[PDB]
Amino acid sequence: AVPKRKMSRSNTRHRRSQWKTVATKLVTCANPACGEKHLPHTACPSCGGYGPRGDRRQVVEA
Amino acid sequence: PKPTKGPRLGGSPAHERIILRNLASQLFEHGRVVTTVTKAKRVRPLAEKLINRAKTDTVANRRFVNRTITDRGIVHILFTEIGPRMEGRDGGYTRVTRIGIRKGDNAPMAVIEVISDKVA
Amino acid sequence: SNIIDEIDKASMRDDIPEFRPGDSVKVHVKVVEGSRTRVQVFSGIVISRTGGGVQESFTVRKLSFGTGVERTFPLHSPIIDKIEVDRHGAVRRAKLYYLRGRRGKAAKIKERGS
Amino acid sequence: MIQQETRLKVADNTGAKELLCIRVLGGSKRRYAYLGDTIVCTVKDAIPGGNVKKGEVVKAVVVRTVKSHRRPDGSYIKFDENAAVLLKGDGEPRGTRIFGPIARELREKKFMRIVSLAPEVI
Amino acid sequence: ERTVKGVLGTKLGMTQLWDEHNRLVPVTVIQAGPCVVTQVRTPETDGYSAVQLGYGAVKAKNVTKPEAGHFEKAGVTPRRHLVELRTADASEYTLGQEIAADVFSESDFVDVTGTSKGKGTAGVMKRHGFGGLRATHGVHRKHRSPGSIGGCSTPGKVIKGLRMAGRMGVERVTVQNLQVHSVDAERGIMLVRGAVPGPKGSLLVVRSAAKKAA
RNA sequence: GUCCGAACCCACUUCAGUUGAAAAUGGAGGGGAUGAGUUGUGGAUAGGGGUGAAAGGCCAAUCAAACACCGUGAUAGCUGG
RNA sequence: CCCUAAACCGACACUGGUGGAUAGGUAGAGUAUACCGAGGCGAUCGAGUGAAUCGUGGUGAAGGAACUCGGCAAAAUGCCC
RNA sequence: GUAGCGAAAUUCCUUGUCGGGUAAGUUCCGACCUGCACGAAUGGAGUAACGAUUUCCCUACUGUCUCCACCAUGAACUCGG
RNA sequence: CUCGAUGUCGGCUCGUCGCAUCCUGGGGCUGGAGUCGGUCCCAAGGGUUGGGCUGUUCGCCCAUUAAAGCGGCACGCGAGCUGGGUUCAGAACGUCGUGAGACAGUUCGGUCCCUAUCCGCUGCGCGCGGAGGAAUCUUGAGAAGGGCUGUCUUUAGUACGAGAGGACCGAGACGGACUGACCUCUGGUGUGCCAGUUGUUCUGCCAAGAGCAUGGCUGGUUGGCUACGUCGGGUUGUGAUAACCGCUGAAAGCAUCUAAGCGGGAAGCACGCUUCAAGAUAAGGGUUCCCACAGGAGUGUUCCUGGUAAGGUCCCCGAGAGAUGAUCGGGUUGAUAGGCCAGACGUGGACGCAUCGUAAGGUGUGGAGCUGACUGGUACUAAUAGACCGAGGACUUUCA
Ligand SMILES: CON(C)Cc1ccc(O)c2c1C[C@H]1C[C@H]3[C@H](N(C)C)C(O)=C(C(N)=O)C(=O)[C@@]3(O)C(O)=C1C2=O
Ligand SMILES: [Mg+2]
Ligand SMILES: [Mg+2]
Ligand SMILES: [Mg+2]
Ligand SMILES: [Mg+2]
Ligand SMILES: [Mg+2]
Ligand SMILES: [Mg+2]
Ligand SMILES: [Mg+2]
Ligand SMILES: [Mg+2]
Ligand SMILES: [Mg+2]
Ligand SMILES: [Mg+2]
Ligand SMILES: [Mg+2]
Ligand SMILES: [Mg+2]
Ligand SMILES: [Mg+2]
Ligand SMILES: [Mg+2]
Ligand SMILES: [Mg+2]
Ligand SMILES: [Mg+2]
Ligand SMILES: [Mg+2]
Ligand SMILES: [Mg+2]
Ligand SMILES: [Mg+2]
Ligand SMILES: [Mg+2]
Ligand SMILES: [Mg+2]
Ligand SMILES: [Mg+2]
Ligand SMILES: [Mg+2]
Ligand SMILES: [Mg+2]
Ligand SMILES: [Mg+2]
Ligand SMILES: [Mg+2]
Ligand SMILES: [Mg+2]
Ligand SMILES: [Mg+2]
Ligand SMILES: [Mg+2]
Ligand SMILES: [Mg+2]
Ligand SMILES: [Mg+2]
Ligand SMILES: [Mg+2]
Ligand SMILES: [Mg+2]
Ligand SMILES: [Mg+2]
Ligand SMILES: [Mg+2]
Ligand SMILES: [Mg+2]
Ligand SMILES: [Mg+2]
Ligand SMILES: [Mg+2]
Ligand SMILES: [Mg+2]
Ligand SMILES: [Mg+2]
Ligand SMILES: [Mg+2]
Ligand SMILES: [Mg+2]
Ligand SMILES: [Mg+2]
Ligand SMILES: [Mg+2]
Ligand SMILES: [Mg+2]
Ligand SMILES: [Mg+2]
Ligand SMILES: [Mg+2]
Ligand SMILES: [Mg+2]
Ligand SMILES: [Mg+2]
Ligand SMILES: [Mg+2]
Ligand SMILES: [Mg+2]
Ligand SMILES: [Mg+2]
Ligand SMILES: [Mg+2]
Ligand SMILES: [Mg+2]
Ligand SMILES: [Mg+2]
Ligand SMILES: [Mg+2]
Ligand SMILES: [Mg+2]
Ligand SMILES: [Mg+2]
Ligand SMILES: [Mg+2]
Ligand SMILES: [Mg+2]
Ligand SMILES: [Mg+2]
Ligand SMILES: [Mg+2]
Ligand SMILES: [Mg+2]
Ligand SMILES: [Mg+2]
Ligand SMILES: [Mg+2]
Ligand SMILES: [Mg+2]
Ligand SMILES: [Mg+2]
Ligand SMILES: [Mg+2]
Ligand SMILES: [Mg+2]
Ligand SMILES: [Mg+2]
Ligand SMILES: [Mg+2]
Ligand SMILES: [Mg+2]
Ligand SMILES: [Mg+2]
Ligand SMILES: [Mg+2]
Ligand SMILES: [Mg+2]
Ligand SMILES: [Zn+2]
Repeated sequence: AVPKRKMSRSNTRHRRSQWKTVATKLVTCANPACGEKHLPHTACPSCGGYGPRGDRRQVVEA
Repeated sequence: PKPTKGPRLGGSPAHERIILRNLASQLFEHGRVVTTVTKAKRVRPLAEKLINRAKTDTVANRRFVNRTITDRGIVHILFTEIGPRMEGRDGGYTRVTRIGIRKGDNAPMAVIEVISDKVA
Repeated sequence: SNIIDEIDKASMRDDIPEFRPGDSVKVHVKVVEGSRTRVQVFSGIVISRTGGGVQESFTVRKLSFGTGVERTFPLHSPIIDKIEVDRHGAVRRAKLYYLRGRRGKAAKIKERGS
Repeated sequence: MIQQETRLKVADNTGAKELLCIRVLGGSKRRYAYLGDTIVCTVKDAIPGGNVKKGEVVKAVVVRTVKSHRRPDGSYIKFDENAAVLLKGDGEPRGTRIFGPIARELREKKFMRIVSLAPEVI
Repeated sequence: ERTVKGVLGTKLGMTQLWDEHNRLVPVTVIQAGPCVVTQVRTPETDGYSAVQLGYGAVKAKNVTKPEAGHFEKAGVTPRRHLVELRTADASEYTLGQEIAADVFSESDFVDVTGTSKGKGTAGVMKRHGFGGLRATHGVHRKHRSPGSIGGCSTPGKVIKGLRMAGRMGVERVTVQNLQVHSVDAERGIMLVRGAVPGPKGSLLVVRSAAKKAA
């Protein structure tokens, strides 16, 4: 099949506006010495650590 | 252990078997490995089965582990270092932690690593 | 769950002899004949045991009048008066489906401890 | 299960050796015949000395199916060849003898003569 | 308008029994557990007669304040599920009353209602029994096609209600006239002769047979 | 100008492709496979002509008369503007 | 320097076409096929996910051409003595 | 219009008629001749062997079908380019 | 009307509609002993088979069936399939033509593309609204599905009939087809599990194994999915009616089913059964929870910002869910998944050792070893840590 007619501006924009992305949320690193933003349930790219303030564990050597 | 339900890694179940076995071998070789989320979570059960089998050291057990792995050096590592490291552990010999994503293809990446500290 | 199993224990029986596929077995099956009832003996070779609790069942193959007849009995069925073991076979398979296409000397089973 | 074009052997001594199911009696659109079901057959092969000729349309009752048969007590019965027994149009055998084992489902108040002539009712 | 007895339970699975005629009967095992009357609906206040039953084990940290207040007014401990039973004898039910599987006897016919197992997006050949096309004889990439879906310039449209592919399963299904085989109330177990909708662990509503029996 | 069968040459059936991987192919089979075989290099035949185990086939990816340029801004009671 | 090609002929870094030489081991009659050697590659977007559906393979109770224009496709058969 | 052949790759009527095959055969095969409109090197009638030719039948064999189910995969589907 | 293209036969698939009804339901008249019929009134709810021949429609035939209805929808349906027929180029036969060629004569062969924009339709979400914000359970305006039928037994050899023959109205049992759910049973599957085995390469070798050859090929096979499987379903009924049968009864001193009125009367109509359903913007109802925040402008406060309550989402572990969204469960106060331990299922006797045999191998130790989904335990691993959204006494009017 082929598009019979050129789609109107209103309809084209109605469909196109739904092509979008949500913002990445980010969470503050539990390490007091780092305090950076990292993905939830993900090792902090700055400190390379994971876990709560108390039981922190190194994950990435960075 | 349990099969993978969905489509297999590497475009073929035989290749998935090869991938999982090599990935477990590399995990045992290096202690830790960054291997994306799905591969790590699929290799975890096999790796823990192998570690549990290696927790008790007999010639028959070493041959059974060598059925997998197939690198006797890695078999020696598993039966000498990893095995005795888990004398008191009742399972859970490995852990997986997410790292981020790959820029090239947005693969969610994670590191799977054998437990290092002694339970006692 | 184990609730299913404890319910099954009410239906399971206890007087079942121990046997394997490959063993010669006479099953004393109760047959209803209108007002009458009878015990008819089905003698044959156990070719399969599909296990599991009260669902356990076993298949017996008989050669009668040049034709093979296979009967599948639930191991805990109340229609079975009793089970007799004649020979203990020496087989290598859990399911003796290959005996379907064998007759004569090629269809006979070695005895246990031979 | 016996459907149209299924070829069966004969447990009678009428001389017919092989039948071809032309129809399964018991209702429209009915697919299969089981132990004790009546079928319309044609005689594909017959003994030269006999009272039935090849190409004759007859009625038979199915005995000795190969597939399986369940019974209300949860047991199953299975044979190694699809057989049938010809009838005289009133529920009675055409032949005077029955060959091989016969299913118990024939003794559901219906085929008393066949069950009586049966060498073995399993 | 009809008086219905009812109880809530969980599908534990199936097994098999032998009845007194030595017949093998498939039985579904329903943990027809204790249900409590959380709320009674009357024509004066609600406009119809029905009884709301509870049933279910719930964690104290997973029950919210509105639910906790509802159960506190009912005077009972919180339950996971809440299902109503449209009965014309709702009045005879008092708030917080105890209901157990022994509400059904050894040979009552019942109707069992549950949500069927899901199948995802199913094809026409599966969710409607469509006969597709042949496997050979030139069939061109349409072996499981739905065939035609209408006529021509008249009506130049697809009629409403035509059966096509879609998501099948996970829906309210009631299976009727199942004869209860046995009830053991001291542990809340019901053996019902038949197969009931839903996966193991689903919630089931066991009501008196609407059509009484066969 | 035997038989079976790879290479090689072919193109019978089927499926896929059919804005293709490909302006004719791919997968699975299939015919010939010491012969009227197949193939490399160079050469010869040219447009009312060539060549053709002959289908009007082929003659530089559309041949009941190639292509290019010229007569030429051919002509068209026809269609469009 | 490429050269049974990503460098030539195909508009492409194109599942096509392209003449000759060398061409080991085991199973095998074999230059078929399977796994290997000398040697060379991992293929030029990926990561996931049990949807329908299409393509490509696999298996199947009982029946066995009732399919269909037609046994189309598939299955069976298959080698040596 | 002879030999021979004929409802034929030719027969309109036509599913001619009879016979065989099938439970049922507008096709088939053997006959009849009433050859619309056979016929003797545009050869007549036959013919072992040969045929990816056309047609009919038997057997074996099977997802062709009764009646589909399930498995794995390249697309489809979600995310990044 | 369409030639700057409206693709032309039959089958397949999917239906939908009409009734001029094939079956099943009801009723009159019969040239209606019974049994059956044949007429033509009602009636479209459901059902209306599989094959042989032919490209066929048609038609004939075989075997059934309660019956094998007739028609419309571009002689329904080729951006759904089929290409056998038709209607291209090849060739042959007959006939016609001097010939090139022709033939609603025949014969063999013969390319058929499309990634869906709009409406339509099957599903599934996001948003906003439902005059505060929420959580749960609901009513049903309205919508959809479902509606088939046989045989036998009994009434009863009763009624009827000269006999032979053989009922109505009821009662019971067992089926076919269709269909919903489902996996206990049976069957199938099986890229997991166990086992055997061929060729070959490898782990130095023995021993024990690994890779590849379709999972190399075979024998099995739990879970899941499924039908060929097992459970259930159609109904028992209610109301108003069709044809029709009536009651009372005039106009018309009688009569008349009708003019006043009342009653019977079908699988059809509407309910009964099942399912969806308040976007039913008419946005419903019950029960429960949270609460009169803060700061600005302001012009009756208005309205815009900001932090919250009840509550919810994101994220993570999952499956009873699933294309993706969604749905449901769990998230340390925790059994959600994996692992671990035990069991069951499955396979069928591991390695090692002993012993027997020249050897291939046999026996024992030992229902061994291995082992997924199923079951029960167990925090060993990961469900860290955190963010974000979300009312304000909630517009106005009148009542009480
Ligand atoms: C059996 O009747 N059916 C319905 C017809 C038909 C059926 C199958 C086919 O395969 C073809 C045809 C028509 C012809 C038309 C031819 C024509 N030409 C010969 C003049 C033409 O004009 C063109 C063109 N390029 O325009 C073509 O295509 C053409 O050559 C060709 O190939 C054709 C086919 O393929
Ligand atoms: Mg729009
Ligand atoms: Mg699976
Ligand atoms: Mg991929
Ligand atoms: Mg492989
Ligand atoms: Mg077992
Ligand atoms: Mg099909
Ligand atoms: Mg195909
Ligand atoms: Mg329109
Ligand atoms: Mg030759
Ligand atoms: Mg070449
Ligand atoms: Mg060709
Ligand atoms: Mg094609
Ligand atoms: Mg040859
Ligand atoms: Mg030259
Ligand atoms: Mg020509
Ligand atoms: Mg050319
Ligand atoms: Mg010219
Ligand atoms: Mg001039
Ligand atoms: Mg001009
Ligand atoms: Mg014009
Ligand atoms: Mg090279
Ligand atoms: Mg190339
Ligand atoms: Mg190039
Ligand atoms: Mg050799
Ligand atoms: Mg090779
Ligand atoms: Mg090398
Ligand atoms: Mg190279
Ligand atoms: Mg490239
Ligand atoms: Mg997916
Ligand atoms: Mg196959
Ligand atoms: Mg199998
Ligand atoms: Mg089969
Ligand atoms: Mg078979
Ligand atoms: Mg056969
Ligand atoms: Mg046919
Ligand atoms: Mg047909
Ligand atoms: Mg073929
Ligand atoms: Mg083959
Ligand atoms: Mg003829
Ligand atoms: Mg003719
Ligand atoms: Mg004839
Ligand atoms: Mg002459
Ligand atoms: Mg001449
Ligand atoms: Mg001539
Ligand atoms: Mg000649
Ligand atoms: Mg000749
Ligand atoms: Mg000849
Ligand atoms: Mg040829
Ligand atoms: Mg045949
Ligand atoms: Mg893909
Ligand atoms: Mg993309
Ligand atoms: Mg146009
Ligand atoms: Mg009418
Ligand atoms: Mg109809
Ligand atoms: Mg209607
Ligand atoms: Mg006709
Ligand atoms: Mg119609
Ligand atoms: Mg048409
Ligand atoms: Mg169309
Ligand atoms: Mg054609
Ligand atoms: Mg055509
Ligand atoms: Mg001739
Ligand atoms: Mg002439
Ligand atoms: Mg043709
Ligand atoms: Mg499409
Ligand atoms: Mg309603
Ligand atoms: Mg509406
Ligand atoms: Mg099970
Ligand atoms: Mg099985
Ligand atoms: Mg290798
Ligand atoms: Mg093979
Ligand atoms: Mg299973
Ligand atoms: Mg009167
Ligand atoms: Mg009157
Ligand atoms: Mg041993
Ligand atoms: Zn940090």
